[PDB]
Amino acid sequence: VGVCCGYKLCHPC
Repeated sequence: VGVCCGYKLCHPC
């Protein structure tokens, strides 16, 4: 999943 910081949930979402 990697870093999912580009929506709202900046984590691996």
